[PDB]
Amino acid sequence: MEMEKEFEQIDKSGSWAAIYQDIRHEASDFPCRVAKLPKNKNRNRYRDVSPFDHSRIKLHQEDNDYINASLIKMEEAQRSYILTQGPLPNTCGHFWEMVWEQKSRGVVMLNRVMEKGSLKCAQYWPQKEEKEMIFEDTNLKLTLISEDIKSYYTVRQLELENLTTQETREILHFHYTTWPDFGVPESPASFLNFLFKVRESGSLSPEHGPVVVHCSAGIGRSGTFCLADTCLLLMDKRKDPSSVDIKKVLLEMRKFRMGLIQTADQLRFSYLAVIEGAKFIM
Ligand SMILES: CCc1oc2cc(S(=O)(=O)Nc3ccc(S(N)(=O)=O)cc3)ccc2c1C(=O)c1cc(Br)c(O)c(Br)c1
Ligand SMILES: [Mg+2]
Repeated sequence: MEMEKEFEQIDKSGSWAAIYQDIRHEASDFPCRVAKLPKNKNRNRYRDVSPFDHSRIKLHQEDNDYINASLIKMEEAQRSYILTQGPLPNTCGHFWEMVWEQKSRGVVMLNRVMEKGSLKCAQYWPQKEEKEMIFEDTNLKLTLISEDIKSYYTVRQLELENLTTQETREILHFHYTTWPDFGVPESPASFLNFLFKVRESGSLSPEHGPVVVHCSAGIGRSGTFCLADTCLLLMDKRKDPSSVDIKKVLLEMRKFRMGLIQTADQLRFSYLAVIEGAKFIM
């Protein structure tokens, strides 16, 4: 498998850091002027992780349509994803407004609320059925309908209600809970299983709005998820699957949101997931 051979060549030459730096250097650079406006200071989690202006998701509210989220539109693969930061104490309402307005079916969370002893995002969904959440600023109700805790992930059914119209929708929350505090998973086995569990649910499908993906910053683990998914989809679609170049796909995705894949380790892991995903397929 051509990409496997490249993988093995980089391993042997110990050139993961160099390949990764090359991607960093070639990556797109677009303005994030809205993200930097003084009034949006409290809507951003990380100073160095902002959505580009051209691909940012706009809230359908008048005056301050800003949320730290980007639409990644993969034309050839015919897949779209919304990558966003983990919600802040003051942006949970915005987060669900976006889910509502973008017509998303699924939310993909790749972090734990607390990792390395620090808070990585707000507790933005209800943990108990009888204790629903109301987001007064965006007039939305959120109810935990069911929860299925598995080994490497937890899937939740949530009901999102637009209080203005009393319209309701079912949202699936796919929560990968086993990404290690340091480095990356030893085997891509569980992450691929998880990705295919998300696929199974219809959350990535054309009949729904784009899936909403986040980790703490919405670029590292999040990038890995969308990158693996897109590469595998392209391998199924093309007459020549060996033509799928992960570096090129990653560079295309970076036209839509900065920093996707934060480390050389994450790049290596992304190759691994794509290689093993293809081998399983087979
Ligand atoms: C393609 C998705 C996928 O890729 C995987 C890769 C591994 S692996 O890392 O352990 N590698 C691997 C395992 C087994 C084979 S096999 N059975 O072909 O010899 C090949 C490769 C494990 C599990 C999976 C795995 C799945 O769990 C999975 C889950 C669901 Br739901 C699916 O519908 C599919 Br198809 C696959
Ligand atoms: Mg209970």
